[PDB]
Amino acid sequence: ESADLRALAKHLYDSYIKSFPLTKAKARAILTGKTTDKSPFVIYDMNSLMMGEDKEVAIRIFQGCQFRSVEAVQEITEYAKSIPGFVNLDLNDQVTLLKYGVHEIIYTMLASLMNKDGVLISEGQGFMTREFLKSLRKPFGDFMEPKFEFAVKFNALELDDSDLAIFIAVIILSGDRPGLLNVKPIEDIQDNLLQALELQLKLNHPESSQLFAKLLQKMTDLRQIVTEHVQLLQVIKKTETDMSLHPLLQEIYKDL
Amino acid sequence: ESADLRALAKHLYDSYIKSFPLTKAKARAILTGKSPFVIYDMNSLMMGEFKHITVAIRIFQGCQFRSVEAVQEITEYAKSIPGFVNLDLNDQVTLLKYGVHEIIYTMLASLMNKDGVLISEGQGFMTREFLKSLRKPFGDFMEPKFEFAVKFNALELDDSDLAIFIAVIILSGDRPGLLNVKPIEDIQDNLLQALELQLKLNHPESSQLFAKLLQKMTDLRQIVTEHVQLLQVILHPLLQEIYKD
Ligand SMILES: COc1ccc(C(=O)n2c(C)c(Cc3cccc(O[C@@H](C)C(=O)O)c3)c3cc(OC(F)(F)F)ccc32)cc1
Ligand SMILES: COc1ccc(C(=O)n2c(C)c(Cc3cccc(O[C@@H](C)C(=O)O)c3)c3cc(OC(F)(F)F)ccc32)cc1
Repeated sequence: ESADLRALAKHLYDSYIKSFPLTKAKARAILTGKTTDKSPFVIYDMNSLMMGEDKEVAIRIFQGCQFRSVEAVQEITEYAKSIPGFVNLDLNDQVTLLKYGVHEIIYTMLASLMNKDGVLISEGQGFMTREFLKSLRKPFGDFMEPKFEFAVKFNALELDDSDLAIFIAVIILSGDRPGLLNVKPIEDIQDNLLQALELQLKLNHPESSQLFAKLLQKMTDLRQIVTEHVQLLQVIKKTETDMSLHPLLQEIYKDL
Repeated sequence: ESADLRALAKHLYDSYIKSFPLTKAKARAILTGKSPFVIYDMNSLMMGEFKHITVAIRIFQGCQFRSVEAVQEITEYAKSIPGFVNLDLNDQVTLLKYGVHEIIYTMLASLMNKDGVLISEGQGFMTREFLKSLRKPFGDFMEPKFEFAVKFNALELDDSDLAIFIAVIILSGDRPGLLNVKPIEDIQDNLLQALELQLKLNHPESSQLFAKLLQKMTDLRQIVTEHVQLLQVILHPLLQEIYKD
């Protein structure tokens, strides 16, 4: 059995690497220096932002993240297909699982690109500071803060990509998502993912007491970030009527 | 050291039994025949017979009265948890402040089936349908608890399981304003260790029960958040003081 669970962990890590071009390991090598990777150009004010790119600031940056989210949903969707059992589920439920799982996964993986000071951008080529994001115009200045506050706590667990691979899989296969037709097949997959995760954390973090429990508890903070994020999008759509929002992102948010 | 975790487990069950008059075992007995007055509509409610009487408002007032009683039961229980009373007193207050609602909804689940909720120490039964039939926005007060309860109860936890789970909720190191997170997480790790051993022993046939129970903590925080937004509204002055939170 436990040999089977190591095989699952290995499968998931493999697909993760295949699906997500900027891993936590690459992110950390960029963020902390040095030699395997290269140093980011740092955006920290209106000056550096102009010198950095080679209509207005906050909205343009907002469209930037909006476009990254779309790529992220594309990568996540590719990864979900690799989770054993996922593609065999009722198609409606595949859609439901992705619809609800995707943003919880975006914020988990976004934490890999973050430290307390800011976030990696343009595939690790850039680094935008938390302060600069926080200084942005009235509604946009609030978008990233909750993600930074999560990242700081989440990053304290010291998870690596092989851990995150299984964790993200656990998130996607939640049998407690609204409007799931066949809850049981989903729960049977998740049960196995949870077993695999537990063994993986035991093995990878032997000195780390109750890391499994401490990680599942983080799923609480993920839910709150989603709620807050979609509230701000409501504000943006009514205040910026000329603002375009990607169809993929359109039908994900609609009917939380 | 798993004989010490069975000790902790037992200590916590012992205290829970002391602290909460209506146990899950007791409530399930009442709910599945082992007889309460039933409240299903306006006329059986009027006949039904409370300490809070000073329709939708009277029911909501009753729920708040009961919540205030429950806070003190939970406060008494928290004192039993090895290490809790040795915490900084501000942190004890913080842990209780943010944890009681989560525990109220957890424990309310023990008193609910999909059809209604035991009321008044199990002497009564208010139907789920009577509760949603109430005027807006009072008919939306209790439905999200029934949704959670039905899901939660499907875990089939017993009182000795819940005694440890509730302790785990109290000792959460992520409450805002905690001054000394270390001993709290130190205690909770112990309790999580005890909870895991309890569920392995009490439910050997359900593999990731531990995990599934911990995933229910997100459903709980969600519920508590939704509930406090419904409390946004948008009275006797002394009464209004008793029911601040
Ligand atoms: C698959 O999981 C993820 C994949 C990619 C990313 C990612 O690269 N992102 C980055 C660096 C960001 C941060 C960011 C900030 C400012 C501008 C950005 O656009 C450009 C410059 C870029 O990074 O390519 C990007 C990001 C934001 C996102 O929207 C949010 F979830 F926060 F609502 C979504 C993904 C984001 C995060 C999670
Ligand atoms: C220690 O945790 C608990 C202890 C007792 C109870 C409980 O008996 N309650 C019942 C049956 C109820 C359900 C109920 C419905 C209508 C009137 C009620 O008031 C009286 C009749 C009563 O429960 O004694 C009670 C209850 C509701 C509460 O407010 C709420 F959480 F829902 F916001 C709080 C506690 C409630 C719940 C949790």
